[PDB]
Amino acid sequence: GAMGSMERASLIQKAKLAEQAERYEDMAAFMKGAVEKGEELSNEERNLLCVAYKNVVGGQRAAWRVLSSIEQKSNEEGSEEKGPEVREYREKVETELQGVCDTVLGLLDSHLIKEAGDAESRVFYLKMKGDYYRYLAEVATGDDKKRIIDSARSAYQEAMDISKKEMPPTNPIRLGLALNFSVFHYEIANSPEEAISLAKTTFDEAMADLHTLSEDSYKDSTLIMQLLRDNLTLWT
Amino acid sequence: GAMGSMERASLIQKAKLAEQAERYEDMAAFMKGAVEKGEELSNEERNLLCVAYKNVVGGQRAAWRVLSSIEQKSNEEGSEEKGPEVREYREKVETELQGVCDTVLGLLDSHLIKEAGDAESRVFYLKMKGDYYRYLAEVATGDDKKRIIDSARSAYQEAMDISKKEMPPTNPIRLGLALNFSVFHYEIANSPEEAISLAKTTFDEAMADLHTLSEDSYKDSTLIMQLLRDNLTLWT
Amino acid sequence: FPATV
Amino acid sequence: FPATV
Ligand SMILES: *SCCCNC(=O)C(C)(C)Oc1ccc(Cl)cc1
Ligand SMILES: *SCCCNC(=O)C(C)(C)Oc1ccc(Cl)cc1
Ligand SMILES: [Mg+2]
Ligand SMILES: [Mg+2]
Ligand SMILES: [Mg+2]
Ligand SMILES: [Mg+2]
Repeated sequence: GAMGSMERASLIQKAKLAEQAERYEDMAAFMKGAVEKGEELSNEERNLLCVAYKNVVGGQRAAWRVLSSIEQKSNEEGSEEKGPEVREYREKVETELQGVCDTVLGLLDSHLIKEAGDAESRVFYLKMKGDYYRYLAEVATGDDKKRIIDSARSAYQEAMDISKKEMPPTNPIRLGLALNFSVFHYEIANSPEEAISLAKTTFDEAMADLHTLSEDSYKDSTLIMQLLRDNLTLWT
Repeated sequence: GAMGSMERASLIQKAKLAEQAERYEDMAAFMKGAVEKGEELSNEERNLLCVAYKNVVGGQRAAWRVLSSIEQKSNEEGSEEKGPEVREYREKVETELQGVCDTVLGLLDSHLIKEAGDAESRVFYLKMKGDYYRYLAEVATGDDKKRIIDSARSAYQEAMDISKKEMPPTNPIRLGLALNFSVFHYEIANSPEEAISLAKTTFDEAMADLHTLSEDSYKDSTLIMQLLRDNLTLWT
Repeated sequence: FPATV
Repeated sequence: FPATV
C-alpha cells in the first residue's frame, strides 16, 4: 500500500489536516493506511475513519442519485433516445461507490471487527458494516441483492444485540445505530412499521435515561434523539 | 489517454452529466478528452472546459490555503514542533494543484490557442492561460517565480489587447478578463493602484455601453460589472 | 432523504 | 478573497 512507508502517527495527523482542508478522499486514504498498520483504533481514530468514508461515499451516493434520476427519465415514454452515455456514466459512478464500500468492508473484516472486544468499538464497527452493506443495497439490482440486504440486516442486528446489553440507552453509538437501522428498515427492507417502531422506542428509552447524564453527555445524546424525531416526523 | 476510445460527442454529453452530479474531476477529465480529439471547441464547449477546471483547481486552492495557514502558525514563536507532516501534506496538495495547472496550460498550448482566431475564443483561452499561471504564482516561491508571474501578465496582456480592439466594452469575456487581470495586479503583482484603475475604467466603459444591449445581454454584463464593483469596494 | 449518522 | 470568474 502507498501509505506503508508512513508512520501511523503521521497518517493520523495528516487525516486531521485533510479533514480541516475538506479533502475527504485524502482523509480516507490516510485512515486506511493507519488501519493497515494492524493496531486497534482508539475512539478518536475510529471517528476519523468514519468521518472520512462517510463523506466520500456520501458524495458518491448523491451523484449516483442524480444520474439515476436522469436515467429514469430517459426511459419514460416520449423521451428521445440519447444513447448509452447516461447508463455508462451512472455505472461508472456506481462501480466507484461499490469499490469504496468494498474497501471499508475489507478493513472491517481484516481485521477490525475480530479484534474489537469492547462494546464501544465492536458496536461501532458492526454499525459501519451494516451501513456499507446498506449503501451497496441502495445500488444493487442483481442475483445477490437479497443477500446484500441480509448482510446489512445481520450486521445491524448483532450491533443492536450488543448495544442493548452493554450500553445505556443514551449512548450516542447506540442511538446512531438505531437511527440507521431504522432507516434501513424504511428505505431498504420495505418495513416502514418496523422503522417507526424502532425510532420511537429508541427515542423514548433515551428520554427516560437523560436524567443520569452530565450537561455535555446530554447535548450529545439529545442531538441524535432529534434526528430520530426528525425521521418520525417525516414518516408519520 | 484513457478517453481516447470515447466519442467526442459522448465526452461532451458526459461532461454535462458530471456537472449536474457535481463531479468536477470527472467533468475535467471528460473535457480534456474532448480537447484531445483535436477539433476546435464551440462556445458551449469552452464554457464546459472552463467550469470543470475552475471547480477542480478552486477546491485545491482552498485546501492549499487552509494548510498554508496551519503551516504558517506552526512556524510562529512559541509553537510546538509537530514534525514535517504539515509541510509534507501542504506540498502534496501543492504538487497536485500544479499538476492541474500544467495540464490546463498544456491543453492551451497543444493546441487550443494556436487554432483560435476569433476574438471570442482567443481572448477566452489567453485569459485562461493568465488564470492558470496566476494559480501557479500563488504557490510559487522559487527561482522561476518572477517568470511565472510574467507569464501570467503576458497572457492577460495579449488577451486585453485583443479584447479592446475586437469586443464591445460590455462583452462578458472582456469583463471577466479585466476582473481577473485586476485581481492579478492586486494579489500577485503588488500593484493595487493598477488593480483599482483597471476595475474602475472597465466598469465605467461597460456602463456607457449598456444602452446598446438587449435585456438578456444586459443581465450578463451587469452580473460581472457587479463583481468589479465588489472588488472596488473591498479595495477602497 | 431521512437522517443517518 | 476578491472576486474572479
Ligand atoms: S462518521 C462519525 C459521525 C460524526 N459524528 C456525528 O455525526 C455525531 C455527532 C452525530 O456523532 C456520532 C456518534 C456516534 C455514531 Cl455511531 C455516529 C455519530
Ligand atoms: S468557467 C466559466 C465561468 C462560468 N460563468 C461565469 O462565472 C459567468 C456567468 C460570470 O460568465 C462568464 C463569462 C465569460 C467569462 Cl471569460 C467568465 C465567466
Ligand atoms: Mg513500530
Ligand atoms: Mg453495476
Ligand atoms: Mg471521426
Ligand atoms: Mg512545492
